[PDB]
Amino acid sequence: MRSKRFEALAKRPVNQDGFVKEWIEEGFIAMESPNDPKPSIKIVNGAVTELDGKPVSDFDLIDHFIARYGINLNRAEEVMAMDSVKLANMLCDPNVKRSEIVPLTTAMTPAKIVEVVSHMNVVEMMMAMQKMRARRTPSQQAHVTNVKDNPVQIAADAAEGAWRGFDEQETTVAVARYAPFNAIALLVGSQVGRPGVLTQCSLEEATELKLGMLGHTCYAETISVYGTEPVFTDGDDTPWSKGFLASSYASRGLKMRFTSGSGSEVQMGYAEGKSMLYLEARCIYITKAAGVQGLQNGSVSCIGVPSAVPSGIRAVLAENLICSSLDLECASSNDQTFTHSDMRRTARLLMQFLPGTDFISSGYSAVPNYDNMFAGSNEDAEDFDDYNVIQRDLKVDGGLRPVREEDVIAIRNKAARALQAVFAGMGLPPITDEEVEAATYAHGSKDMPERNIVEDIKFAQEIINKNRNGLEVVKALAQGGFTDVAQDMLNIQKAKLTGDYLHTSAIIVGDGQVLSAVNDVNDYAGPATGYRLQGERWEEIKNIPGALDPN
Amino acid sequence: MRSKRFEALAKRPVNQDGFVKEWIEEGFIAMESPNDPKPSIKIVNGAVTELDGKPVSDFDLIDHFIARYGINLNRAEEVMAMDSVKLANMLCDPNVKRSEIVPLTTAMTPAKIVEVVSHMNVVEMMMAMQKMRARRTPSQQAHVTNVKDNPVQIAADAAEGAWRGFDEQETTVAVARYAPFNAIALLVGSQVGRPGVLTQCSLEEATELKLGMLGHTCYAETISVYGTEPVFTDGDDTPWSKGFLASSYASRGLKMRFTSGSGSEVQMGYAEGKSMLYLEARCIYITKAAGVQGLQNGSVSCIGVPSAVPSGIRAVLAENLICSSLDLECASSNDQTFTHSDMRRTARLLMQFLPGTDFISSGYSAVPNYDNMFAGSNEDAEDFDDYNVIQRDLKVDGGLRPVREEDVIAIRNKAARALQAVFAGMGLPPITDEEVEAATYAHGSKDMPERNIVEDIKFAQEIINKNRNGLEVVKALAQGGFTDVAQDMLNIQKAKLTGDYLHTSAIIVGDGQVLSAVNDVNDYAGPATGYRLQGERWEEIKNIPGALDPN
Amino acid sequence: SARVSDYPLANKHPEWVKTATNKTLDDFTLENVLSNKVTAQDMRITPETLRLQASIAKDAGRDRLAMNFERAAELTAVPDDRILEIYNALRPYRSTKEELLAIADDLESRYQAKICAAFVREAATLYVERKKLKGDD
Amino acid sequence: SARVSDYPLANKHPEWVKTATNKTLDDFTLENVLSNKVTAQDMRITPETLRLQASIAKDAGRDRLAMNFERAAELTAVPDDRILEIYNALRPYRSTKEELLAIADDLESRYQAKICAAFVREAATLYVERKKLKGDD
Amino acid sequence: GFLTEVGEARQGTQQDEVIIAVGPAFGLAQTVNIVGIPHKSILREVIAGIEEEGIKARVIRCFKSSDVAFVAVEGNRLSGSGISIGIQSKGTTVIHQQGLPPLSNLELFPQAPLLTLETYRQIGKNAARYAKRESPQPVPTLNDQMARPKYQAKSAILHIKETKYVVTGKNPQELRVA
Amino acid sequence: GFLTEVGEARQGTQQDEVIIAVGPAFGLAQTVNIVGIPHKSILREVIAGIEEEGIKARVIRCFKSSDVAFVAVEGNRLSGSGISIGIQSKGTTVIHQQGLPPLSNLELFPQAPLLTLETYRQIGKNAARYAKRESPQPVPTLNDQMARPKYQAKSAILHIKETKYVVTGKNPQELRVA
Ligand code: COY
Ligand code: COY
Ligand SMILES: [K+]
Ligand SMILES: [K+]
Ligand SMILES: [K+]
Ligand SMILES: [K+]
Repeated sequence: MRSKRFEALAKRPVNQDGFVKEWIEEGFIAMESPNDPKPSIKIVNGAVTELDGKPVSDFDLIDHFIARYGINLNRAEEVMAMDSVKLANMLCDPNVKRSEIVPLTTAMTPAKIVEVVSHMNVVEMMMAMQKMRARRTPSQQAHVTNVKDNPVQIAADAAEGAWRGFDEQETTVAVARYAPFNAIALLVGSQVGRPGVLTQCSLEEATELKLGMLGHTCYAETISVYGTEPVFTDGDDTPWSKGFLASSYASRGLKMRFTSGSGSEVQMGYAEGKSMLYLEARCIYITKAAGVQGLQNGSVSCIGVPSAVPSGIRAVLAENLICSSLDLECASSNDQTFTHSDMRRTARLLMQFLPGTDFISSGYSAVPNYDNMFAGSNEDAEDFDDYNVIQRDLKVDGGLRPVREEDVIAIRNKAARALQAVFAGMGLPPITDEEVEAATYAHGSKDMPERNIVEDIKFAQEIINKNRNGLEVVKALAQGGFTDVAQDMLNIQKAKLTGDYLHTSAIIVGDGQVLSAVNDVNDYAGPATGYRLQGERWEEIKNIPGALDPN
Repeated sequence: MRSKRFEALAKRPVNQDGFVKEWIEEGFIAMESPNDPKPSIKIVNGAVTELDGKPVSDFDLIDHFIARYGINLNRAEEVMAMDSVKLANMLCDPNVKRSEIVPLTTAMTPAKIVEVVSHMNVVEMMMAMQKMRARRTPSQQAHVTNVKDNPVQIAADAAEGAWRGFDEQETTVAVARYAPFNAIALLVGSQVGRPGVLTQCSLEEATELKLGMLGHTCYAETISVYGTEPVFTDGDDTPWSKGFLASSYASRGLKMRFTSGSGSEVQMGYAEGKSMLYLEARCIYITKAAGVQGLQNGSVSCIGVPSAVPSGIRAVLAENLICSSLDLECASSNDQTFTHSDMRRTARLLMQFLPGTDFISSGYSAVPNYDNMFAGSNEDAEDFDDYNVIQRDLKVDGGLRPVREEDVIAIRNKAARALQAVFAGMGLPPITDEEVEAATYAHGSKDMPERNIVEDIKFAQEIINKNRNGLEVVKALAQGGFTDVAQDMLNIQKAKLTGDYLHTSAIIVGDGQVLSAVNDVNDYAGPATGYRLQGERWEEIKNIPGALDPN
Repeated sequence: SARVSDYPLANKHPEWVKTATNKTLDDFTLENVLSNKVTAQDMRITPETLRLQASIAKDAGRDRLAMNFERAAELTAVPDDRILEIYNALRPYRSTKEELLAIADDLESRYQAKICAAFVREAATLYVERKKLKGDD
Repeated sequence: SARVSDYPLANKHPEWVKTATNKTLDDFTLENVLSNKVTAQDMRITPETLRLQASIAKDAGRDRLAMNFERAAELTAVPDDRILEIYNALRPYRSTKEELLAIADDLESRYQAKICAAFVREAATLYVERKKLKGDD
Repeated sequence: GFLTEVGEARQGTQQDEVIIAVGPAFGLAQTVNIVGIPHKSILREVIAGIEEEGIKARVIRCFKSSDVAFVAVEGNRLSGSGISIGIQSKGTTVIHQQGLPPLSNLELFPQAPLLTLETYRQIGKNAARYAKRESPQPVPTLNDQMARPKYQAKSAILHIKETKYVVTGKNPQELRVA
Repeated sequence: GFLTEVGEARQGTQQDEVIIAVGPAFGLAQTVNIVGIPHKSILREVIAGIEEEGIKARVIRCFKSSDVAFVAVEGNRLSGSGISIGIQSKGTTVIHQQGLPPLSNLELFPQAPLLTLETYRQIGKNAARYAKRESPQPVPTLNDQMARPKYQAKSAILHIKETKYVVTGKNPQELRVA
């Protein structure tokens, strides 16, 4: 006879999630594996001869890249000699300045900094993260996608997402040939919601760079790196191809970050017996070594791998902390589904949301998850009211705000009408008034008329093959009754000429003002210091729907 | 035309919650109110003449009680003259020991310590709570009720909850005259699940004390105090009657704590224009002044009041931190419903769960919420798997563990059998073997055969009328062949004889070993120090159901 | 006097918890309970034990907790029904001043509950000022 | 030499930033876009701007970021299709050693991209050792 | 309106009358309960419950505290039967009796939003049964884990407002009919 | 046991076939996909979809990588029509084309639990239609936000196990299908 108690438990959504006993020999362990190497470095005439156990004779491309470019060799011996527990204590001590720590962490080996953060619990790690975060002001990034690659819908969702507070928005494709339309729709809709929002369109590496070269994106993020050589190779790159790519983006004046995330190497079959966190630290140093300003990490798309094993969500916070601690912008995931349980996904999100990171999520879904083309985010559009309530409950600035239905409708409408004018002006397949209205009031692609994807893809294709660039979009808006929006598009294009937003954590706020770690220096020193939710921003967050005036 | 996005949002459970705009003049504001008094104190010849602006000539009963007994007068001027921002910094600094802080915080006036903690965000509060918590080891407390007052079910549920790890368990009544049955049921079943588990039966004050005199409980907690004199009065007590009651329990060898929690004075109509947090601080100092070891707080039953207003859930963590900073045990609520949203209730719980408190919840419901007679808890029986999964995810010890259906079934069975023997020996309305198999396999009272309220209630009321005591329970245990249980029962009373478990944070673990703040000294000093989840306890936590072994 | 080093009493000094009855912890057996060698009062904590615990509390830096335990040691002398009587008498609007003072004299003279008598006398004058006596409602 | 006090360039020294073809930031107006007085070919960051940014990064304590900027400055002289060819050349198993060394010679002799040439010769040497050249899969 | 104070309420005589003690804003500043059931209807079913049990139903407005227990206690002092029913404007209700401490009672209805007119009549009925010293079986227990989430803050505001009409030391007023 | 290796596959010479390229444990150490569909049945349907369109199906097993894009690239290199279908043991499938970068494709099926035997045949059909230079509409999108939650850990484990059979530098084997 069964226990009715256990029968009710068996039905809970959390018991649909994938869980696994650790598999240490295959690296299916989130962190603190007995196979992880003891921190060590040896340097002879300015060149590393041993790194975290391995002699230089056995270095792979990743060891070479990190030993040569990823570590401050001038202080590496000194820092290796320091006590990892004291260093971990320094990270969460409110009276040890960020600027006092970064010289030490950037001289650590990958195994050393992992050893340091592994002495910490998540409360200590959050205490540390609010201080080590490079930008003083936390931010947020969203996905804007739909399962039809409907460009009218993407512009409308993008406008709403910018209005709600996202400072970066990211699209991708259900059907890859649609990409140039998605990109343009995202950029237009984003400038309508809030001039300054940065946009990316995540694709195969060469294809994405070319799109950027044509002017239809503001930055790139999914520039993937991996923590074992065989896995990196199946990722069709090396540290050197990926560092060249990084510099290629910058040579076009485009902001970019790498992406990594615990569990990729397990997922792709070669962990070389190491824990996920240790291999992710190699990814973080590859990023540093390449001279890339920032990193999207926190397992990201492989979140079902660390989440399956013990301490996987703690490991995810730890990798974020290592990223910030090594003085890189951290776009801290919270962008991918790993659970059927609302309780569980909330706990995973709060690790980053409570302290604040450069991007609390690197892909909150600003569409219902059925439309999310990265196969689901940890939050979606239906969670927006919950997110705002928790901001209010805890006095935490999560980057977003309550908004009025009538403002959202006006802004979605304007975005669709601007994009309609773009398609007409560029001679692309028409956007009808009926499609403008549906995009205005839509929740997702289920509310949208179907399009002729044959015509769209043919013209999307020709944007690429005929090298139709970003100024074509500016002219069509200007010529089509959308001069304001045209000006805003031109302005975000101009941002590519100064190099200013190429710096660590840069976003663009207010009237085209760059906001980065260079001019928005995090200055945390404990209670009542550093970034604090207050004043008008607090009033804004307080103002949720349903809050009746008691009198 | 309606936005379908907003239509979807409007349907979300969180929008069924009660939200209110602050109402400063009626004290409908959680904390940081412009009406709260400026910290101050004046002392003359060892007595307080001024407290937080108010002259002694104007003191109400609460001011007198706190001024005369609630404050460390030896360092009060010293601490008053320290910067509140520095003191907050000291609170979360891992390198300022708890033992260096307690002399200072216990010397602070209520307004002073409120001022100190209000400088903090929730990450800082959690960082501080893990240090200030009096017991090194975190624990957990459950509600064991049902809407029928069915005793065999209470015994079963009690046994399961003890087995899952609760070290304290609490029952109460759907119909008040049932109380002695509930109490005995809870005690017996609790001792069956794990000998040493402490039990209480929550009633009106004179009634509860008498049940304790008769030996049918091991401690009391819902000994209420309030933060304004008119409210205290409607609560039918003064600080002196509650102080007398506190010592009365101790004179009978019974552990006890008071109960308070933000929002009670608003809820009861007289906030005297002050913030919930400031009035709660007065409650905490009333507790301190009375010589009471510990406190149930964190809004507790009034949680719909601070949760309706901004920063209410932060205020709840802040009132728990004040409690622990005052060197009191903190049973930190997480025991009462305030939201229809799983995301939201999870955020509210993690504030205490992540750092750990003396009792992370002061009433996790160990039955489904339909059966919860405190009108619902923030967690219930259907959340147990989620709770265990999150422990594993974050490497956080939340005091509970995954269990085997076979074990629970056995354990619920011996407890139903034991209570059955007891009613026999006692000549109480019979518990059929039918009833025993049903409570064995029940999820809740919906799975239990209806009983004769009339006969039960008759015999329940007679246990108190005729002063039938614990020995009767003990003999009946022995008589029906439950010597073990009867011994275990004996052993609780033994603890009562020694006084050891009267101390701050005491629970009883293993082979009748007291574990309190006196011999389980919290020694946190940053990463790698203080309580750390590890060894066999971590192994236990890793072992959730459904973890598939990969090979 | 008892110190933190003396705690837990049960573990370090169980023979210090011999009942006033003079019989140890070990005497509290099922068998003894059965044979009525030990009975309901037998498990009544003593003032002696509470004064022990009061000293440990003090040693532990908890002076108010110690004070509570001292009141408690006194209150072990007061019968259960009398305890309830005095508790109720302290509730709002139950008593006159004179009735409270009578309770305190009683505590002092019949039970030598000195501290508790001072506590009640304290309540009596402040209930006058803050109008919590009989008829003040 | 630019320092973080010089950042942001657009605010502190817009003049320093004058493009591909002597256009200034303020030359990029809607009117000039529309009359084609300015076109995509004018809208290109310069090696000078990127080297200024490299100096600011170094001043910010970010030397590898600076080195990235230094490589980018060199690459501004390499046309879009050649950029893509060289990126693809560096991907595993695409190139022979001699083909990488020739890209390196070409970077240096045609574009004066000496850092990037050095970067590519370093990859060739290590691509031999780690076997990521054409034919090694 | 519907309620008329007809002087200070005088002590009861017959042990077969039930007093309905009403908070100091019932039917005045507040006319409906937390979920919209009107005060007259509620008084209507309560009275109808008692009367149909063949007991007198007397109604007074309470002043010295807005707390439902204490206003019920105020009534049990004067009820010839010693049984009283305390009711707040928001709707919370209690059946009291002389000899019980204020925070004890015969039956409590501590979640006003779950009450219905049918529940109010049962309460009157039961009060009457108690007044005849009949020992009725108790009104079936109403409970909803989301009642506080939905209504506790509103309950608070309503209580705050009713509480502004408390007059310390002022004796209950007798009230006349519809 | 339904797949026999019959020698190093050679380059196709005419645009009249689609190569199906399977990972190195397909039909061997693993015999069903992530949701239990038999490899035998998968191969049957993809082959039928191809043949249905009047094109030859030719099967090879790949060794140099277990990644499905590289598996498919090994196949497009050898396909007379330049078109190939990559299939991992766990079920992940890609339609690839000679000329495209490894991580670009014509159509991708990146959530293997969602594939049915009906999908696999449609995939074969489309592959054939590409071969013949038509422009088939793509197989409709399958997506489910809970696919990774339910299956990504298992997918990693199956991939780890197949990957053990990778052999650097070993050229694909032509397969006889029982
Ligand atoms: C998990 C995932 C991965 C991860 C696992 C890949 C692997 N090979 O093991 C990850 C992050 C490493 C990854 C990389 C890439 C690389 C390809 C690398 C490779 N060799 O496969 C990639 C080229 C990006 C790049 N910058 O290079 C790539 C892309 C473009 C895509 C898209 C393919 C478009 C197309 N070709 O039609 C895609 C549809 C997203 C999109 N909308 O564009 C998606 C399949 C995109 C998927 C979105 C979607 N709509 O499905 C998504 C999010 C979910 C898939 C899933 O979990 N299915 C459930 C699972 C049970 O089923 P399954 O059949 O076993 O799933 C397998 C396939 O999906 C396969 N697979 C995954 N990607 C992919 C791409 C190609 C071309 C092929 C042939 C097969 C591919 O891997 C899984 C596991 O074996 C997914 N990926 Co990848 C998404 C990239 C996101 C940004 C980078 N990023 C994010 N997290 C991290 C990290 N921790 N480290 C490093 N980088 C990252 N991906 N991905 N990916
Ligand atoms: C919120 C609540 C309160 C709080 C508000 C009371 C108020 N007067 O405003 C609170 C915590 C202060 C409180 C106190 C008490 C005191 C009485 C004080 C008083 N004057 O009312 C109390 C005597 C305990 C004590 N140790 O003294 C008392 C008890 C015993 C009970 C029980 C009554 C049994 C009975 N008599 O038949 C009870 C059924 C719980 C139980 N199962 O035992 C419950 C009604 C118990 C309720 C459980 C349940 N089964 O319903 C519960 C948990 C939810 C009710 C609710 O939210 N309904 C929704 C709301 C919208 O509907 P409503 O009709 O407006 O609800 C009102 C009534 O419930 C009323 N009311 C509440 N309790 C109560 C008791 C009596 C005798 C009467 C006449 C009316 C009472 O207040 C609310 C709001 O106005 C509740 N309470 Co009180 C719960 C005590 C729990 C532990 C102490 N505690 C917990 N939190 C805190 C805190 N932050 N500070 C200090 N102490 C505490 N309670 N309560 N309470
Ligand atoms: K990784
Ligand atoms: K992203
Ligand atoms: K309070
Ligand atoms: K409790």
